[PDB]
Amino acid sequence: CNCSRWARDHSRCC
Repeated sequence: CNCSRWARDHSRCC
């Protein structure tokens, strides 16, 4: 997932 540091979106799948 887009588990980047600035994960603003709902895709916080980390």
